Amino acid sequence: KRPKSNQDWWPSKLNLEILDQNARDVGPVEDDFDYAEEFQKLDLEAVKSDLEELMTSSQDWWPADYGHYGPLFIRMAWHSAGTYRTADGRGGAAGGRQRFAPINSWPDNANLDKARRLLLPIKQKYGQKISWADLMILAGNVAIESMGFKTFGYAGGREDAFEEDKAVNWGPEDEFETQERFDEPGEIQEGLGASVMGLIYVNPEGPDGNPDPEASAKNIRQTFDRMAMNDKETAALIAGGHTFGKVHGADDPEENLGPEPEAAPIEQQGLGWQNKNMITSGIEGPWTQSPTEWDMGYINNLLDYEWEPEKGPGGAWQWAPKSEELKNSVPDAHDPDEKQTPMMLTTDIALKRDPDYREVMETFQENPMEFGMNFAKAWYKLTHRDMGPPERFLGPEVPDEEMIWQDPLPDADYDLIGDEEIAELKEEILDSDLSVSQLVKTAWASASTYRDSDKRGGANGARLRLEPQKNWEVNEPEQLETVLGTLENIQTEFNDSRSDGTQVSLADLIVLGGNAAVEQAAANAGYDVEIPFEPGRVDAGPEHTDAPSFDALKPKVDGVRNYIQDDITRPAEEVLVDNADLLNLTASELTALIGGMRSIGANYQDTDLGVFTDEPETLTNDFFVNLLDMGTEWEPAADSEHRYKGLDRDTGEVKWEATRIDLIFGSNDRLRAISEVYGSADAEKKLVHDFVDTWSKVMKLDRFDLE
Amino acid sequence: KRPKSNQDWWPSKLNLEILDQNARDVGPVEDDFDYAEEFQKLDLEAVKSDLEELMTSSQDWWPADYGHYGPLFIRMAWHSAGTYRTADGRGGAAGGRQRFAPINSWPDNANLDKARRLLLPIKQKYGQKISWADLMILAGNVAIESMGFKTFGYAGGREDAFEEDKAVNWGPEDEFETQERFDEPGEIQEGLGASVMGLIYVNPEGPDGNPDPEASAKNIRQTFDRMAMNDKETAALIAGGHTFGKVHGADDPEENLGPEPEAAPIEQQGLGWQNKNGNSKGGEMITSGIEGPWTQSPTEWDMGYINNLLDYEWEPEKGPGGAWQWAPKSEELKNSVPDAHDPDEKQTPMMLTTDIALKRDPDYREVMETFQENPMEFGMNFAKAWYKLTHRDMGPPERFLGPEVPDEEMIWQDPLPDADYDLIGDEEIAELKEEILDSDLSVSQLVKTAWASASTYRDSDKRGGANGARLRLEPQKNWEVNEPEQLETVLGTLENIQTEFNDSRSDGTQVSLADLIVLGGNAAVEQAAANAGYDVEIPFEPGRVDAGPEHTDAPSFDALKPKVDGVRNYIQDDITRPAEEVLVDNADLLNLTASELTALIGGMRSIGANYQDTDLGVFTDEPETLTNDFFVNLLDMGTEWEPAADSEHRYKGLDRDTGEVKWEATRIDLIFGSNDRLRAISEVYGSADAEKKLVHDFVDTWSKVMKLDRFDLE
Ligand code: HEM
Ligand code: HEM
Ligand SMILES: [Cl-]
Ligand SMILES: [Cl-]
Ligand SMILES: [Cl-]
Ligand SMILES: [Cl-]
Ligand SMILES: [Cl-]
Ligand SMILES: [Cl-]
Ligand SMILES: [Cl-]
Ligand SMILES: [Cl-]
Ligand SMILES: [Cl-]
Ligand SMILES: [Cl-]
Ligand SMILES: [Cl-]
Ligand SMILES: [Cl-]
Ligand SMILES: [Cl-]
Ligand SMILES: [Cl-]
Ligand SMILES: [Cl-]
Ligand SMILES: [Cl-]
Repeated sequence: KRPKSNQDWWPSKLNLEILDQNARDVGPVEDDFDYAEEFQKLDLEAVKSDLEELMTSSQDWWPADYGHYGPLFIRMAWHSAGTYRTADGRGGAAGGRQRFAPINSWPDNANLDKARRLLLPIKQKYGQKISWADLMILAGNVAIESMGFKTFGYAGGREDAFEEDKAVNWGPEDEFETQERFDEPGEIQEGLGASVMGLIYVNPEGPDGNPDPEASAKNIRQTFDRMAMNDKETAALIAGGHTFGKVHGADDPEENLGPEPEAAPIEQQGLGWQNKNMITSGIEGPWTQSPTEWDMGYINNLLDYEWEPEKGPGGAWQWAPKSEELKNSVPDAHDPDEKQTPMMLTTDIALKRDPDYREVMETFQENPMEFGMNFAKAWYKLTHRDMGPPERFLGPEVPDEEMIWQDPLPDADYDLIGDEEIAELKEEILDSDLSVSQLVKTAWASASTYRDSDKRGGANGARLRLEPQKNWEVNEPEQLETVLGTLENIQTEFNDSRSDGTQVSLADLIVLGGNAAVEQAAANAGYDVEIPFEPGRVDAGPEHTDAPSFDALKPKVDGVRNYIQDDITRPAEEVLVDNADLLNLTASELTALIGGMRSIGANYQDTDLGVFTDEPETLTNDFFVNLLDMGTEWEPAADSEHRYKGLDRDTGEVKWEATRIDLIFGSNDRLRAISEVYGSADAEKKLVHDFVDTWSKVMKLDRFDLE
Repeated sequence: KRPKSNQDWWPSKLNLEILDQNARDVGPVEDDFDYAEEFQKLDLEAVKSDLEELMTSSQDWWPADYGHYGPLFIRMAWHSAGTYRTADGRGGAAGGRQRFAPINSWPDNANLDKARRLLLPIKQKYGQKISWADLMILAGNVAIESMGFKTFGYAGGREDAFEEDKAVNWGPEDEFETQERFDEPGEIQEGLGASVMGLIYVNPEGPDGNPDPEASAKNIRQTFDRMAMNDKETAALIAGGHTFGKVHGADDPEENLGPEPEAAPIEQQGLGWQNKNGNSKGGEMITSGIEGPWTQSPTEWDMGYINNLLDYEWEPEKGPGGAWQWAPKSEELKNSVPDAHDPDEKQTPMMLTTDIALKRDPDYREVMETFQENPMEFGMNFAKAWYKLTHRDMGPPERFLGPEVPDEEMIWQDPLPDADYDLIGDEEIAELKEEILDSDLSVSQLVKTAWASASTYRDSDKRGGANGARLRLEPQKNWEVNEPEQLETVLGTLENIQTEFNDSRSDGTQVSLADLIVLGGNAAVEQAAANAGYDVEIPFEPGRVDAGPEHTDAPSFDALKPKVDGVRNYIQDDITRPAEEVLVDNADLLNLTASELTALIGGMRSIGANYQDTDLGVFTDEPETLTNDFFVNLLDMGTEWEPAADSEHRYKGLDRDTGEVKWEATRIDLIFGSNDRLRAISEVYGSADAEKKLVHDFVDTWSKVMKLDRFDLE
């Protein structure tokens, strides 16, 4: 049958598999392959030309509605990007993961297996020059353009994944199309981007399957907010999207559709939902009179007529006009000698019955140009929000205008410091009254916000000094101000002492200071190490920063600083591993980082938690040696939720204090094996260098400008 | 809280994670680190000295029975190697995986967490010079040696793993210490080495917990047989092992022992089974739930076990741990053993149902009788069996390192003869390939034969491979999958070439059939690539030798016979699992990643090397021409697939429009267009710019498989 996994035997076993994913890139792509360079070779217009032809090239295994695949591709592209959550930046269209389980078999992605299959020929034709990820979004753009609407822009650069992202927790439910995440609409469990397991954002029929538009609006507003969209963007996206195509529900899905892709027979070759006798959502009908043309049909139909809920031919909730003025005003999608009546979903009526969405819809209807621009910009934002800063956007269709949601960075209008200035500045920093701990902590506070999921955060920009980061509890505002003030004076003095047009950013000084401190700690232990350093980081201002959007990067747990927000729901070590994944760390790198860090001591509020050493600020393997010493016995700290005491097994002496973050490295079976290596007699030099390599890696995660 | 795995949503989803494990090595060890070289720097004698010293250096957190940890360490080493299965060669001590879940938390490994912990100081002291895997076995040897019994030998070389082997299926049970693998004793589901989930071999109390000695012997015999041991070896091992130590069951473990390691509190730091009364209490120690020593002198090698077992009558009873155990019917042995911890107390010997089984079983009894009559014979058999037990998963002699490796090579090591001649050079290699290609052998024949030779290798216990050319010997020469008659013809032609090459040499150069089989396969592949317009040169290294029947334990190779073969699209009409699942299972033994397996099969189908020369999966109108036709045609939506009528494994590729039968295939071929991840790989190779990449990736995988057993070149 199949081996039983350890997680099956022990549900609470640390989920290290998410870090293992950072230890290797599955798939056949060569390590030295550069997608950006390959995409640069692509003739984008040629791909777009082929996509446009495909729009009206119906394939017999999935006949195009109205003879135009446009709407289907738009839904496909929207769903690809629609799984994004601002909480951890996971989900999204960047890896084209809609192609892998579980996403490929989610109920909401029914028949998109066919949409993706239609693009196979074009994918094969251009090969590595265009990823599935880039292609699916481009397909959506061409669909929109071919139907009479100009897009705001397009960027390539999304590298294809070859498996699912194991780190994404899609929710607590054990069944698709069920919800155990909200009791009241608009009160969805934190950290989730949808209101139902297996859906993109919300239930099209209404919350809990009840056709209550006002209530639906509350889940619509919250889920979209959790996907970085406000009221105008949300209304424009829904109305813009539903200006095209139709919903499919000729009959009930539960009884007429075969198994989803992952559960379908091998002969179906990746396809699923085989019709036993089109049925997709189970809801049936077009929103507008001309489903393949951009116009004001959706907004006018919604606002100018009265709608009432009913059960459609698929047994699902949908709305019909009270009058018969729109009766059979739409041509059937396939039967040339037949017609249909427009329909509205509960989620569409929501935009009309919610007072705030209604104001936006009224404004859009009165001025089509405003409706258009809002949709154009929101579609661009939707499909590029997980791609990171402007440097990563590739191709001839990238707009000249950089949007605030890209977390743009100013240009460094000055010459960068050379090897001589660098060494100079490093001594100047170590010459200041700043301690090794202050420098390391500050460099970490700056770089640690980066998350590889949507490429946001990092030391470039020195946003640590701006709102909201400068005031985050974890960053110890008052302590932080002291360090930045000192580094700022060093920057000022240096920039003034220059005459050759050279300047240094505060962003670089923070990282350089961190490097200098680590090299010092290593020196204190008898090791001579040179940490790679590359200048070029710039100082972003508040004008390059959407402050509220950065709250999403605020940590509840920080291993390096041994900070644990006394409010977390999951065990601290689980959040630690979750966070480590965003920094692209393997279990070994995480171990080396935390262990090495504890010998230096850079804890929040300067606690001694996990600092198992008699010589702080001295990079050694003391953390592991003392952690593994059986002469010490550990016990939970009295009246504490995360702290432990390390007592001498014999004399009873309280030798150390620690958190679960520290102790997991001596408890988890795999982490302990790594700890034993670093805690060995002739392994300190290795630990020092592995710590240095990981430190350097994190400091450079957001350096897309150097790629 | 944690993400739900795809396996949870779809229990039947292909387990590609076992191949992903081959795509990288977790842990902090550098890729260029060579353990063999590091182990050579080790002062083995120095380590053994510290081990012997540790034996009698009792730690208070886990007091040593009778003041000697020896017996505990023997059990530890025995259990480490005891998980081995001949079926797939998985399990065993080579990776020291007893340290990782699920094995580290099996009920049968209770308190071995304490045993391994005692070795930590020594492990840290020598660092990379000695692996946990080598150390645990060495600890067992030193324990035995320190207690009056010299060992047959010892070899280092076991590289530590940093995680469990995800490919090992330990059984159907969903609960430890429960069995759903056998109705009648001795009829255990094939493929499993134990009779109960979470146990090394069998239930110490007897089958299904019933104290039935005769029934127990049936499972003991079958489980040990599946671990490569016969009657004599089995009785020698059990009798030899139980000559030392005691069983612990001061009270019921079910209510007096804390959670196993994986479920234990973080402050336990890797340990588990916390005793309610305290692990410090030697007299309250609980492990199996069974209590008492086997002999009067638990820390001394002697005939105590065999004598107590045979010379007295034993009867069933419930011990203080609430488990079945046997006591002397008389009182001649009453309080004949000193208490393991109380200086002023005595204890009475006990026997397990499994021990009594050796006396009740007619055949086991005969062996035990002979052992009792010949103490020297008992020692001889136990010494060799202990050596075999602890080294059976290390592969051929070339891999055994250290000064304690016996000069004598054992048959179970699958020994190889030395090549008494100079190996062929660049010129000869070139001449031989042309000669082979000049013969009347086709590309398909050459490729098929080279695969039949190399594909038997399995990285689990490192048995098999093309070195030795055992393909030409029993039992492989007659394996159905190898098409005996067809094979004979190819080998005859290759042997004729070997003959003319060897006879034409004026120097001391000769070539082995083993090398010619691989050389011919390489030549055929290069030829197929050339037919496609690609000039490739496959890496080749001579040196393989031709092993004889004297170097081969024929019956033992039966375990390497495949039920499925992807390269040859062979599917035995008996398999229980879907063919693609066996395919992946087998790919893992060859250390392949999902991408390598895909390139291999896809590329292979353009060559066409199928069993019985069928056209299954051969999606190309130009066989023996290495291209990406397989992927291009498999992915073409113009083709629709369906199960073949009245067929157990065949499927038909029909023209969606005309209905014409374009191709025929098996699940081995179609899984690459069905599974979400494999399909992503197929799409890459099936693209207009990837044929060259496919060719080179195919070549790299072919070359990799051909060289898997070349330990002689390491
Ligand atoms: C409150 C959020 C929304 C809900 C609940 C929702 C839901 C639905 C449902 C149930 C269907 C029909 C699937 C089927 O039976 O074929 C559909 C289709 C469609 N959606 Fe939406 N949607 C939302 C937002 C969006 C957005 C943001 C866009 C893109 C800018 C878009 C685009 C489309 C298009 C073009 C179709 C037509 C597909 C076709 O003709 O095959 N939708 N939607
Ligand atoms: C049919 C197979 C066997 C069964 C069912 C079995 C069973 C058991 C049980 C239940 C225990 C006690 C665990 C405990 O409470 O502490 C134990 C221990 C022991 N076993 Fe066996 N065993 C088998 C074979 C073997 C072999 C093959 C060896 C090694 C050559 C070995 C050697 C030992 C030693 C040295 C001890 C004593 C550990 C100590 O003092 O702490 N056993 N066994
Ligand atoms: Cl299992
Ligand atoms: Cl792979
Ligand atoms: Cl590549
Ligand atoms: Cl994802
Ligand atoms: Cl909802
Ligand atoms: Cl619901
Ligand atoms: Cl209305
Ligand atoms: Cl940032
Ligand atoms: Cl600010
Ligand atoms: Cl702001
Ligand atoms: Cl963290
Ligand atoms: Cl790792
Ligand atoms: Cl999940
Ligand atoms: Cl190393
Ligand atoms: Cl294993
Ligand atoms: Cl196979």
